[PDB]
Amino acid sequence: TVFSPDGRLFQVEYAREAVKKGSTALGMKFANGVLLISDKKVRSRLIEQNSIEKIQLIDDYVAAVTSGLVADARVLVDFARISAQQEKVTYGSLVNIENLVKRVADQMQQYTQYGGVRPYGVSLIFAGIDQIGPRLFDCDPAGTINEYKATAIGSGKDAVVSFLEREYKENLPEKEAVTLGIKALKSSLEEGEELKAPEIASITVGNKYRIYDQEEVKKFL
Amino acid sequence: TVFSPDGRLFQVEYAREAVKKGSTALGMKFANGVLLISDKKVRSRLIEQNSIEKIQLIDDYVAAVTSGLVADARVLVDFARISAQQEKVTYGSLVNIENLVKRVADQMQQYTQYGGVRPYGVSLIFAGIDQIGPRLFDCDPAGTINEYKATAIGSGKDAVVSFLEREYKENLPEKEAVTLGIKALKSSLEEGEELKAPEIASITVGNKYRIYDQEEVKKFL
Amino acid sequence: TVFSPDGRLFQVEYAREAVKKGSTALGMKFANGVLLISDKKVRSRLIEQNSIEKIQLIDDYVAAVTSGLVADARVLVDFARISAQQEKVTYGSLVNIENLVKRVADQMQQYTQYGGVRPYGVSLIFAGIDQIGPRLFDCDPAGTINEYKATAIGSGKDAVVSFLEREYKENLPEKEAVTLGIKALKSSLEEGEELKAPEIASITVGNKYRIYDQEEVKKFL
Amino acid sequence: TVFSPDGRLFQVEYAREAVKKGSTALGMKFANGVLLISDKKVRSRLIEQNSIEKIQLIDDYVAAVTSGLVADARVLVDFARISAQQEKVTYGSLVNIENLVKRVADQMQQYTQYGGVRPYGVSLIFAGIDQIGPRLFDCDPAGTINEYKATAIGSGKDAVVSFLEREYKENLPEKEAVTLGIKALKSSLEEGEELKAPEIASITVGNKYRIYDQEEVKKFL
Amino acid sequence: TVFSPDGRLFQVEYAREAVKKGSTALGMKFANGVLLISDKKVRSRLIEQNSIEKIQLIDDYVAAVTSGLVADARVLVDFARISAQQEKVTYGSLVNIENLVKRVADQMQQYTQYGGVRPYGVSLIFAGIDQIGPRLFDCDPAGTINEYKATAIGSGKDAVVSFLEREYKENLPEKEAVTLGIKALKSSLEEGEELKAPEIASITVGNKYRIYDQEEVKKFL
Amino acid sequence: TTTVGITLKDAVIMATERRVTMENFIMHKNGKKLFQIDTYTGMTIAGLVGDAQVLVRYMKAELELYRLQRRVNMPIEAVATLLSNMLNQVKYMPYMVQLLVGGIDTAPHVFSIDAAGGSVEDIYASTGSGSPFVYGVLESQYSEKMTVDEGVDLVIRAISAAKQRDSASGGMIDVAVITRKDGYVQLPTDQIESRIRKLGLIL
Amino acid sequence: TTTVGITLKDAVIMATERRVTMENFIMHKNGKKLFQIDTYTGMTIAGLVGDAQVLVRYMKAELELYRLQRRVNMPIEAVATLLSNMLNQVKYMPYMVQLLVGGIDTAPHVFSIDAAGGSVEDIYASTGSGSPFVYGVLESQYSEKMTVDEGVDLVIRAISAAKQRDSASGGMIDVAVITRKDGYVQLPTDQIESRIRKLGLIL
Amino acid sequence: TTTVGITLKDAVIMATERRVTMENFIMHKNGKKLFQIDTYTGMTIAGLVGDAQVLVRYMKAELELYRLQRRVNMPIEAVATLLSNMLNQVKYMPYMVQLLVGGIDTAPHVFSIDAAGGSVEDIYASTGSGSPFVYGVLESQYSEKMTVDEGVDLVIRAISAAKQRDSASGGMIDVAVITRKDGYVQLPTDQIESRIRKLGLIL
Amino acid sequence: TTTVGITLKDAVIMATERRVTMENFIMHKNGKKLFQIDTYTGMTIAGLVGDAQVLVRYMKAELELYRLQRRVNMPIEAVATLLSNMLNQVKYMPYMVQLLVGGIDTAPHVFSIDAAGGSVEDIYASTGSGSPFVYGVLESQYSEKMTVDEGVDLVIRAISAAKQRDSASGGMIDVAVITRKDGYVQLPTDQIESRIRKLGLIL
Repeated sequence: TVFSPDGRLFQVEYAREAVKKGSTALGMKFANGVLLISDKKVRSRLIEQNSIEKIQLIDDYVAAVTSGLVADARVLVDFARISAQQEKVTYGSLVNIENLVKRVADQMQQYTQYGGVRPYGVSLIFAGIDQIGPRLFDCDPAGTINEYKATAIGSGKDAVVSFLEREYKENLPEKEAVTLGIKALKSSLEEGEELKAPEIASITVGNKYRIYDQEEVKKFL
Repeated sequence: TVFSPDGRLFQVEYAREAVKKGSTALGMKFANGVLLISDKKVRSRLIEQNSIEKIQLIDDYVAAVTSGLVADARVLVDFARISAQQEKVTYGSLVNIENLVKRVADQMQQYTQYGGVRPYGVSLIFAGIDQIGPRLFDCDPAGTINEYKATAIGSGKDAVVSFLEREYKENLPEKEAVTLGIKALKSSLEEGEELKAPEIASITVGNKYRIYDQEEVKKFL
Repeated sequence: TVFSPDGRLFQVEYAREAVKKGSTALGMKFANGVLLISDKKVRSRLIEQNSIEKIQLIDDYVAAVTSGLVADARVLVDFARISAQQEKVTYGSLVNIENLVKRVADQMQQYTQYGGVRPYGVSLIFAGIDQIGPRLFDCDPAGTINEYKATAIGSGKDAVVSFLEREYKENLPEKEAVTLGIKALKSSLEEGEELKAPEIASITVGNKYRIYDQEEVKKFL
Repeated sequence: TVFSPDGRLFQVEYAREAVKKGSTALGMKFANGVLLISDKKVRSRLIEQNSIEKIQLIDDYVAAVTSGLVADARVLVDFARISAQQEKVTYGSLVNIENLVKRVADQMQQYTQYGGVRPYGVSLIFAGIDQIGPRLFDCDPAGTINEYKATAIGSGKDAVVSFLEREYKENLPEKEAVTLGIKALKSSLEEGEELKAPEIASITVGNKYRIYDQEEVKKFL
Repeated sequence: TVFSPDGRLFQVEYAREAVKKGSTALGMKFANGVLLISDKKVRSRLIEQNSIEKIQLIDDYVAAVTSGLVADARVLVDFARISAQQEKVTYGSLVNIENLVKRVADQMQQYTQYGGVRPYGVSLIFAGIDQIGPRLFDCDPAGTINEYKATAIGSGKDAVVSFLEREYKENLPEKEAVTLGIKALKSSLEEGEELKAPEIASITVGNKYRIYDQEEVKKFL
Repeated sequence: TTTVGITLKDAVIMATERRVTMENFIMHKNGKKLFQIDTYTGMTIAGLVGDAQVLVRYMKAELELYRLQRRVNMPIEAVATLLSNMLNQVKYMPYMVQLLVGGIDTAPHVFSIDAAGGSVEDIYASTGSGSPFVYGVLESQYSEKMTVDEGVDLVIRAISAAKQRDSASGGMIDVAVITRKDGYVQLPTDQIESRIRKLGLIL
Repeated sequence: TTTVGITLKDAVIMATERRVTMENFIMHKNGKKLFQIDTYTGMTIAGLVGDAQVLVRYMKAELELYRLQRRVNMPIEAVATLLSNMLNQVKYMPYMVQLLVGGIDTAPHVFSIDAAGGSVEDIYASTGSGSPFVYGVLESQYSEKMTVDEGVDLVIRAISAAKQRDSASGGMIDVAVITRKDGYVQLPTDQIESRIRKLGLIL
Repeated sequence: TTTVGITLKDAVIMATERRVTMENFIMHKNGKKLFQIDTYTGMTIAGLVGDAQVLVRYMKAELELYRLQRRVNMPIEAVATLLSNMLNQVKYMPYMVQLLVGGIDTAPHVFSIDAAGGSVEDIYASTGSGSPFVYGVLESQYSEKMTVDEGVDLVIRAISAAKQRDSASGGMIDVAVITRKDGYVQLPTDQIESRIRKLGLIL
Repeated sequence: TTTVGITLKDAVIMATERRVTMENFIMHKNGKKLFQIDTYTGMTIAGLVGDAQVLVRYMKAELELYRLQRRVNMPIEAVATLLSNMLNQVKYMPYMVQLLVGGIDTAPHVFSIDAAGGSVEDIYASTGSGSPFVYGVLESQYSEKMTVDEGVDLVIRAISAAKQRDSASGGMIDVAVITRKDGYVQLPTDQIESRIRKLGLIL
């Protein structure tokens, strides 16, 4: 990986392509917490349904969802997981979630310059509530990280991001927030009509994460 | 190994090719267990028959079958073998098999990005019963892992996978299950009529793995 | 990275390109302190405002602003952070700030010649007051460092630098200094009219860094 | 070494070539033992006859013969030797010969993928009687291993293998077994009439290996 | 170094070329010992005559002569020398000279496959008397080793080897053996008539090596 | 310092007192020696504080991570084993501690772990300075046919006795009962001191 | 603590008692000292628990792996030699333990292993704190012409005796007999205590 | 040397004297044993000067770095835990020291840390050669219903008592009170000695 | 434990008894201390079992490998030397063992080797606990002009003597004679005890 005559890292760019061809997902801050939602697009009847969890927990109070090269993602996730524990064991508490994401961001950034090694072709967003309050960050192959009010990632990023960009309602209470979201998700990837079964989870300040059950999500669907 | 301008790892792609040129095999969950079946296609009379076992045990309660570069397959299997022992000796029991496969998968994923070293030209499927219940997983050269209700791999994957995709019966009792399977296997690779002598083994919750004897398999044949 | 037949490191050059395409920022010495200011150009409503801090503190008495590949900038900043701490813990005090920048500079310089590793694509400027007095230094991907009376970096470098090069007033009292600054910044990047919301911080001999609040900055805006 | 767009390791293929240009040899199980027989094709009078032993002993109950790059074969043989001692010294007994060949095979498989190192251009066969009984295994540069009832290697592989493939007699008593073989060896490479002086050795269950003396072999010749 | 599509190591081949361009020398077993003889072709009067010894001692009972890249030759010899000492110091005596040569050969064979390193462009022959009796081995850049009754090396190999191949007398007594030798050496390289001053040394079972003095060799000359 | 684990029917009760001392110099009157380590499991620390504490944190995290990765809670025997491996693996530079890990998976469990990785399961076990005294009363009045309430009292009496005969033990005794129905629940201070009074015990 | 392996005709019997103590303070009445380590072989632990347990686990996995890779069971003299090497290799920082490994491959075997990797086969051997007392009754009444049933009695008696003269041993004695026919089988607790009763022994 | 930290309502007060001696040879009359370690937290050193000092610099910097990166101040239990890990991690070649760290995050706190990384929080605690003496008057006159002013006096009294019965303690007693309102503030030397006078105390 | 190697005309005879004991506790009656190490050589072990056994294995394998590689048997002086080198190399953490190695190459030999790799050849030598007693009867009746048959008797006597004055020695005495004609041959148990009976010896 080196600089093109225009000041760009072509390998990192190419990595970005891979993430684009990944599933679509988003998350947004709301009332007093934050929620995450991913489009669980399934194929054969022969797949073990739920087992293909896209929203993954890093700790009872923080989860992340990913898009891109499945393999790279998993390993990146597990790294974030052990990394989380580490802070807990040394300081006795994961006070600021931003740091956790920063540490996983740097891992990726390393591969951006250390010669003989291919960049992690994957992007993910972490969301959860820390000492500061509900937090939402996204991260790309480049190791670039930003905090949002709401955002998405994966295939239909541009589309859904726009929807929100337009119809995002600030302190929207949970029930409606999830609604606006699923609607937004719908629109985007929904060139193919059927939204299928979305994967959704949410947490609110004051307690641990909550993953929506098949029926509950089907209620908003 | 690096990214193409379209976000693909050509080397890993080519590696997939090699696995397509391998023998055909499949497995599926049934009544209260899971079974594996591989097409043991033999050539010369001079071969020591059974010695060419395609279905290998990792432990009395878990087996795997592989397809692709035979050398690669072997080393990969043994890695799984000692890895299995590792967990047992530290936790005192292999509680979740899903983890076993994840570890062998990460191994593979590493060669997907660590510069100077060729990718494991092999795919394999693990199955057996763990603390959760009968389990079935598959793993490709990319380090991609998924859990199924049933699946196949190797040469006649597409073919055999479809047959099941259509005629797979949920909680089919063993005897019929092995039938549905042998039929599915047949249809697939059976462009060349003779199914030959298939290799089949199965396990059911509550007890250890059972390998079908020549006569027993010949019975379903 | 090696020499072209005309005595140039093309890779270091290309890296510079990347810093040109970065945001525009500046800093200047004034009355009895120094002030930093960067153009905080934002896009979506969905971004978490302030969270995208461009001016960062290394220590209460020293801050730096950066431009170029975001990720690289970050990693480079933390390095400077710990490195600052190192001097404090060994000597008991960061006597000369010039030294801090020299160390991070050297860190960057190493990549300019140590073979298999991409150069840090970023330029930054450190400002603060040390044992000698108020100080202002800049640093490029090449590891070149210089001390200024005032200077800028990023996109509008050439423009804003010329403005100052012409209208810079030696011992300008803070209020007027920041004005001169914001004017200069304006003119430069302000081909697109709207100055948006700039990010400004200032410190004066004798005390700790002061970051301006939304309203205060909006007052000069 | 990497994958071709068709899923093949060209280097390993090329290596195989080198082995085809090697001397012809074979082996086969019989009555209650196994025998080895290689074509000792000599040139000058100035060669020190017997000293060019093709059939080498790994241990009093296990021998192996090789074909391909001579230097590579030797070093590989010695590896097999010390490796044999290893098992003997830890376990107190080389219980299963299959394992010995497996170890040397993996040695070889490593050079199929670990980047900077040329693969072993040699194939060899191990034969002897272990805890299970008389055993016969072959091994190629790719690290591929298989157990046989009878097989050959080197130049006239295809030829002689076919001869056996047709006229191989299951439990042929030593004397006749050695006959069927020498005949088979003959037919194969004997496009050039003169069989010259074959090198032959045989072991039977219950005792140590026996190498045939010049006269004894000449008797079957 | 890797395999060509026809299974050859071009680098090692090329290496062989460099040895063909070396001086001619030979040796053969005789009555109850073995002798070594090399064509000491000299140029300027300014050379320090004898100082250009081609026949070298490894120990009082084993010498070797070499041909090809001089520098490589020397370093390789010292290796043999310390290697010899090594066996003596651990076992108390160099019982089998065959083993010594195998070691130096293995050293050569390694550079045949271990990536980033140029193979030894030199061949040499070891001769002397060990526990078994008078012995003679030759070793090429590939690490290939064989024992002879008689053989040569260097420029005129093919020539001198044929002469012996025809007129070599089995248990020829020393005086006649050296004669046959010097005769054979002559014919070969003697396209240029003058044999110049040959360097000759011999040893016989029971005692230490004897190097022939200027006059003694001139007598057969 | 005294801690005790007791197994019964469908629950495990664990209690400890809480005086931390430096020889005779009783320095801290309220230390904590009972810790929940996972949804359905607890541990009692006894020995050298430093070691004990850091040991609890590792255990804590290690378990959490396991849960997330395996989608299930680690079995008690498993956690005991881990701890065993960890401790023994450093026997020559040991964590001078004595651990008691109780919990409930398929059934109740309670293990006694020594600084050398020796791990053994019993139906009840005490650890710490006053262990003998409590072993006394337990041996005398424990019965596997007790109700979780009878248990909580038994435990309070036991530790109370120990507190009488052991100057190294002291302070407010506190208990936690863990069941599959409600999980790991630590009783409220007042409820504990209430039973003390009712029983006619002291401190 | 006391264990004993004995060889006879076509079977091998191993049994131990199961009291685990810390000096005089008998802390655990029901430890486990008899472990099956492979389809046709067992092992008895004696010494420091931490070291013993980990060694049993290593042994366990190592054999299982082997079985899978070699497609046949590891011979008794092999397991012993393996163990021997492990122990001796670290004699300067030893696993303070005393192992007795018995089993049956082509014939019955029982080997005594010491903390330095010293391994030796006998027709019977005892291990642990009460070894002498058993070596006595064994030396007194053992006969190779005994039946698998006479044996199981002999062993129970021997262990009982030691239980009488050694405060370090105690608890329910338990035996496992291993034969090629049925493999390794651990006798049901009741049948043992029954024999105890019939034999007029105690505990 | 004697140091003491005390908790009350909504503030934490810490004070120490400042005599550094070498056995009986009192060599430094004015050492410093109270250090502000962060905006809302302080720490009292006691033990071998060298170890103490380096430990204060580490903690100091580690804290400042954390603030900057995390945009929030490190909670008291966190800084305690951190220290704990550090010390225990090197228990076998320890920093011979005894640290007292107090501060106020969501609420006031004060932890006692030992050279093995054992950390414990109390409502007040003393450290040092004179600890007992202060623990006496403290145990006698401390009341959580006191006022920040009453406290400051109490502290001075305590330290003054210890100074009487312990030759290792001495010199000017200095205190710093830290509250959320004003942060960490060290009281003016004069104001301190005045109180001494007013109280009828000495030195 | 006592062993002995003796040289004569065209043969070498090596014999040992076989009692393995733990202080006074003779635990194993039939150990093995004589081992064939190569077609034409044997070795006697004496000292610490663990160290002895692994050393025998190493030697064994090391020899076999050499044979194959050199197409000839390793000379006795050579084997002694190798062994010398191995032992001395680790003299500061030694294999507590006393080895005696005999064999016949060009002629008969017998070397005595100590834990520090000191190697020396003699015409006969004894090793182990009972060394002195045998060295007595040997010094008394050994004659180089003896027959291989006379030797075996001498040896048997010699040991039987040491068996009388040394509690550490005992059990069936067994002998092996190695000659260039028949190689290393270990005399049949019966034949040995027979000569015992004939000689009027005992045990």
